[PDB]
Amino acid sequence: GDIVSEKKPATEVDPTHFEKRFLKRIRDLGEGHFGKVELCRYDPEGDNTGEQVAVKSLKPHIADLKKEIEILRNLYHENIVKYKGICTEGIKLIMEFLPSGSLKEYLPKNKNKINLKQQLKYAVQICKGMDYLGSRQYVHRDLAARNVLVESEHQVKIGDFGLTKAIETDKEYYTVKDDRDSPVFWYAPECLMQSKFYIASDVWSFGVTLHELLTYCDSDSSPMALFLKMIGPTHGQMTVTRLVNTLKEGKRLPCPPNCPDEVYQLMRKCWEFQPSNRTSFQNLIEGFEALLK
Ligand SMILES: C[C@@H](O)c1nc2cnc3[nH]ccc3c2n1[C@H]1CC[C@H](CC#N)CC1
Repeated sequence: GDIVSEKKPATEVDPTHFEKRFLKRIRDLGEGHFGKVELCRYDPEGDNTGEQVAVKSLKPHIADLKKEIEILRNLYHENIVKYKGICTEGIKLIMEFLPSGSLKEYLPKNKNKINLKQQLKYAVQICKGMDYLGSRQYVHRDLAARNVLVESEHQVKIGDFGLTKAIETDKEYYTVKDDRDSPVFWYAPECLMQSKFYIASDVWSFGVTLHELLTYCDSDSSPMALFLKMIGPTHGQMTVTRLVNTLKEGKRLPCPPNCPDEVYQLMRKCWEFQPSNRTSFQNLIEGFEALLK
């Protein structure tokens, strides 16, 4: 008799689903090698009132971004950037937008407001985020100031997980294959030499990130700048080897100006050449807390 259609089942609204047609690009926020993040307004009413979100997509790998999304989705911590959702057909990760941006952007513009005490609190907060990540059996592999987002003058959050990887149960490390675009000047020796990644490797990276925090992410003070000073800036493809050598010799980044030795000693506990000799995120927390009392 009559044209048979399907009975429409009552459609809910998934608050973690962002319709592409309503996601309006405002501007670029930053990139990785294969990923990029844009500021957008999710503006379903079309009057520029919608919330601002950070949208992560692939540069023209889908499986790695899906993995990153599964990681972020199930991380619940105040020092971890918030998952808001996804936008699907292909996929985009939707996160909270932090207007102060990363430490690289915020620190140089707010030096006057940010004293050693606030920096130690950030450092504490970065350790708590990382420790949490470590308890989820993840290694981050990209801990640097550019990935530490400023929520407020009193709060930072780890704001990217493009390189994050689970470590198998009953295993101490993750062996990486693709290492082309490694942040070598943030990387522990075991990473630079054997492509192995421990939680301890992230402790090393934190030391370098802490050093960035302490130099207010000044570009002329970056671990890359300073390292290319110690080893030479014109070794091309021998750079990494020259790096591993220097580190073998016991050379590390120098103490930041106006950084008390006691803070610098916690930093150097991070840069123990052997992973088993490095401090842990919880000991760093205890250390920093000690300095704040
Ligand atoms: C300015 C830039 O550092 C920045 N501002 C942000 C505000 N909210 C955000 N939410 C998620 C990222 C993010 C933000 N990012 C960058 C953080 C690192 C990221 C690295 C990659 N890909 C690129 C965006």
